[PDB]
Amino acid sequence: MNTVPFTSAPIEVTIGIDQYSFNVKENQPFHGIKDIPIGHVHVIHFQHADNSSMRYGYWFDCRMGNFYIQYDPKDGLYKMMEERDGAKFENIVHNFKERQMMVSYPKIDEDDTWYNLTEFVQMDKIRKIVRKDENQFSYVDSSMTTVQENELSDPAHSLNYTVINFKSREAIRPGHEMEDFLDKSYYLNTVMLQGIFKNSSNYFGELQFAFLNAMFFGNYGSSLQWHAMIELICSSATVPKHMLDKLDEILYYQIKTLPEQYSDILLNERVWNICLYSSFQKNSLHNTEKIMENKYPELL
Amino acid sequence: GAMNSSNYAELFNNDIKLFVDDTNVYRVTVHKTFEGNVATKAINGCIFTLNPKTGHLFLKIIHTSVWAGQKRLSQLAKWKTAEEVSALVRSLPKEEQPKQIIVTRKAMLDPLEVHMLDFPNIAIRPTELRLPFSAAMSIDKLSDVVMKATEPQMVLFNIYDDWLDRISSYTAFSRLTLLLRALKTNEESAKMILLSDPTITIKSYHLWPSFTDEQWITIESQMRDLILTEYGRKYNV
Ligand SMILES: CNC[C@H]1CCCC[C@H]1CN1CNCN1
Repeated sequence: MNTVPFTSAPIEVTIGIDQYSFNVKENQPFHGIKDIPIGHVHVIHFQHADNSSMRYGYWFDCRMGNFYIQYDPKDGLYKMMEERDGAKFENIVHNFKERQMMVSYPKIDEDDTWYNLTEFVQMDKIRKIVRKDENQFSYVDSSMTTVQENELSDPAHSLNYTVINFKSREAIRPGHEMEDFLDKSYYLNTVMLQGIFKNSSNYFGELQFAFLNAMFFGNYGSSLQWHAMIELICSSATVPKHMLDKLDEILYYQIKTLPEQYSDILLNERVWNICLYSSFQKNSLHNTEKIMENKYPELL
Repeated sequence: GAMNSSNYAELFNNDIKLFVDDTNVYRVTVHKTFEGNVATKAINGCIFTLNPKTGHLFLKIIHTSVWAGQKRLSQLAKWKTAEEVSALVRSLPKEEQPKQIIVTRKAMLDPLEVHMLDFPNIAIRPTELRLPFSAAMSIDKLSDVVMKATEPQMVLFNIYDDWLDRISSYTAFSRLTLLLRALKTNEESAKMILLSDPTITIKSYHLWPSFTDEQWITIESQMRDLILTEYGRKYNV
């Protein structure tokens, strides 16, 4: 089990760790989060009590280094930092644990939610979507725009998701205009899977990372990316059977985890009704269609 | 964006543009089978592609052979339309290609956009106007050349005849749309009006009779009456 210590909590803040969250009062004695499961990426995120604007946070993998949080009063935010001095870190953590000034990553043993939301998400791919190579962890916030959004303005602070555009020369083979636009299998299987992502795991990892950024930060461009990647599969007549079965599982756990009161902004009516009821794969997502119908029957 | 009443005069500026109407591309007769089921039989159709400033009608005839062995023909028809419009643009030299293509039905936007990805600088636009171009097959010479075609064929007509020698584009387009609106509301009456007077002939390469200016004013007045009337005869007013 790993730990992310906090130097202090000088400003009142709601802290998130994966799908959990807790309130920390201004100058409350809080020195971090312990018992974080090894083997998964994680996200630690923040919403100030004073400015619920800008949710922000950090994607990290404790196997890649010792990370801590420290408030910066100049830039006005909780910053993730790496401690290279391993004995300094072990010593700080042990003191904070001995004084029981840490909250425990509160995982129920039966609960595979986080695994199921991050199954294909790798730190190395996160770091290519979020470019800041001097750090092993990746900052994301509510306002960051995607590379595709920038085409339609600071490139250093962008989410470099894979550009998907259904009315693009990349998506449409000369002479198969109608064929490729109505059946996007070429674009999914040849252009994106074989060509760009290399395999369906990398595709699913970007899909899951886009969902998580949409959910935890209300990041609009991420939500667009998540729906585009769903739609590209559902609108392909020819999809490997294992991809469809896994997609159904992926979306099931995303829909299960979504806050009941955010579905109005995070779920695109057109994509979901098209995907579940008109698309080639309308019959292939049984788990996802059942949870969607029982939990968001209005959207449909 | 959408062409409408507000930006109407843009049609007559010096930016090359084409209207595309696909209404008459896929045309069928519906009939009973010997077993008493219903079937369709396709007949020849046409794409109506019109430069409204110059009067150029690029009539692409759609021969029934293009539907052989195909499914979902109403959907194919929109993509076939887009394919032929794209081929037309590509055939043209650069300075003669359109800057905008205005489609009369919104369902043509995505098929034409996709076929024109090679031309990102050509704007593909819808319109809110309810233009009467479906009635093009009520023009005898156009209907005749479509029905006689035995293969795919592009036929060229000036839909304004020689009008532009005496009137402006704007006025010529208004005359055309009035004639077509009339033909669409009551084809029989409309055609009676146009041909009532035997002395007024149609020139070999024209579509409409050789009216004098004063005769056009009378004709135009009669077409308005017809359209107003059929509006009563339809709504009882
Ligand atoms: C290729 N531009 C078209 C011209 C064809 C030859 C004669 C002048 C133009 C004819 N108009 C009539 N309707 C169709 N176009």
